[PDB]
Amino acid sequence: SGFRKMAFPSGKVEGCMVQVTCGTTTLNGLWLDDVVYCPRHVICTSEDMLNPNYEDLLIRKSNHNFLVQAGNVQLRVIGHSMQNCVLKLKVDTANPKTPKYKFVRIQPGQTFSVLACYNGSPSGVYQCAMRPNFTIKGSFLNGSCGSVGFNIDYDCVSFCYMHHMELPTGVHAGTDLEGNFYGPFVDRQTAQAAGTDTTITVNVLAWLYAAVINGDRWFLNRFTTTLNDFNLVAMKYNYEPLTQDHVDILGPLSAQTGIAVLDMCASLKELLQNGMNGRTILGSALLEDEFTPFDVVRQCSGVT
Amino acid sequence: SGFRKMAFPSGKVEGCMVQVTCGTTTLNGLWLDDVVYCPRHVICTSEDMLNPNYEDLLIRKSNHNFLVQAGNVQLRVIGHSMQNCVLKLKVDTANPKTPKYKFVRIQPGQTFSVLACYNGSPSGVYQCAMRPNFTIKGSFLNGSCGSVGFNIDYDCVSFCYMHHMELPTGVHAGTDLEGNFYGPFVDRQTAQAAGTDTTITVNVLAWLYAAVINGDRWFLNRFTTTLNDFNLVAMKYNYEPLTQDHVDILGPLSAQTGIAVLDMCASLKELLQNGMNGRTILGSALLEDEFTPFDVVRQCSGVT
Ligand SMILES: N#Cc1cncc(NC(=O)Cc2cccnc2)c1
Ligand SMILES: N#Cc1cncc(NC(=O)Cc2cccnc2)c1
Repeated sequence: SGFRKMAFPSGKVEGCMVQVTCGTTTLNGLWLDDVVYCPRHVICTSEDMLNPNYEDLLIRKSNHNFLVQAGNVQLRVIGHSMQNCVLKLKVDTANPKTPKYKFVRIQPGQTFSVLACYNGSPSGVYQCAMRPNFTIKGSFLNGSCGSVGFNIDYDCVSFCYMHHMELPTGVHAGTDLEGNFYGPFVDRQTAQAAGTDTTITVNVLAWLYAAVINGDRWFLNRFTTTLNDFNLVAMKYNYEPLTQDHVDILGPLSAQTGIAVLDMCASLKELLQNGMNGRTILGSALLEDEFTPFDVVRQCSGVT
Repeated sequence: SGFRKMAFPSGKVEGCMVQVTCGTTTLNGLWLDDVVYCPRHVICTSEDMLNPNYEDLLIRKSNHNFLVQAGNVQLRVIGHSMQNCVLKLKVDTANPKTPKYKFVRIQPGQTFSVLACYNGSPSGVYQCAMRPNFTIKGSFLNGSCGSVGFNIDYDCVSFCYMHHMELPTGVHAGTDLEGNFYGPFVDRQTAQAAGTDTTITVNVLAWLYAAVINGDRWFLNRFTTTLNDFNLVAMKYNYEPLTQDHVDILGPLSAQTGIAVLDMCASLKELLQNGMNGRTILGSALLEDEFTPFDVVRQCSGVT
């Protein structure tokens, strides 16, 4: 028992972290096979970041201008290319610690672990979620760019995020491993505001099921509701609308606890209308939306 | 910016995890050099756990009865001994992935990362704290015993916890790497109640400084207090008494923000007396006590 914001073991990702330097700019890179992936703004000076033309900036760069260090040793760069907002630096050595991996573009509401890195070295690991406004609420300082977000299925690492920037609001924006930004963000030092941060409803419901499994049952009520009635409440509280797909994915949690999804929705509805009244659920005084139904099942069953 | 419950990168610890089987009981072990450390209740059957005599139970066990598997390969056990509540299984091969390590017994209030494991395989990593009642609020299921808690200084892993049990209250109890339990717990299937769970005051104060650094300043007030006045409030709210040692360790955070420690104590006092009034601090609706002053500085400066 007990429920924690748990990250995947980071070992397979630590073995992929390198340092990329271009001129006076140093950030993190991800070395998989003979390719090093990093944000393209590594070629920029703070003056360039105001309005950068990456195609023109890259013309003045050769393979020898990209310095890639893996731990203590230097990698030889034999190729360089730009794919959307990431640079792919072909090196002459395959990473001997390359795990089985995939590049996946996640949907908003999905969760992932972040391995925060500085100068190619890992500093920490934490669990995150791609928000419905396509930002992440991470913990990154200057130098953390190139840090990656990922998921793990037994021995396969699915890379889903690469950190590029921090918005003036303290929230973070980044790309998938093909260099496409999540959301409308551009890799430019220009004011970019994030849209409405809505609550991931299916994840809060998954977390209420995790609380029921762990003994926290005070919020269970004698009521039920419908998808349309629940969504009227969800809209009012800036919650994501619940669909039959969401109900379907909550099926195993509903089966394990014997609490129908629409019944759990009615508990959530009352919690939204009345608040927690000074109580806590899984040691939290607010409704947690950064655990997917998959995360709850995984943690509650011990998937390694 | 951003502040997260961040765990240390787990790679160095993943390379130490093995599976230990004795009879029909399987739990986790920690392989460092030529020694495998695991909870001694691995020699018990569920019948034995009611009232076990480990010295008598160990008499019926030989080196060949302890099965140690590292990944997919079997380790040869050439020695076995009991040190307090852990078994040390001498194996014929030194772990080639043994990092620089220490065994440290932590004080209550101190934090550590846990690598939850099942059948010698890591499932997840999370940040934890040794509570003042010597329990941890972890996330462990049956099979997680032998999972370890640790801290990391550059390349050195300080092992501080080994998980042994879950109390009927859903909180966890365990030992240091010399087999001594934290708190008064015994490795027996007998009802053991934890004492009062008090709040780690110096850690809440460290977290208020992290919130000030990250932009959350609403709780800052026009007041100050004294150590004796603050502690009258702290006692009333089951908070740990604050000492000059605590004030001393908050010195770098006080210097960085320019907010005197006693001033931050007065903000904490008002937060305790008035509550958050529906507001949040670092995305939390309660006062977080599982970040030490060291954790705040580390995360806010990017120590790798
Ligand atoms: N793409 C892009 C891009 C555009 N403008 C500025 C930057 N730089 C940062 O945001 C650095 C930073 C600072 C704190 C946390 N995470 C990152 C990058
Ligand atoms: N020492 C000891 C000891 C005494 N009595 C019972 C056990 N077993 C467990 O608590 C197994 C377990 C279950 C869930 C989470 N963590 C562990 C061990």
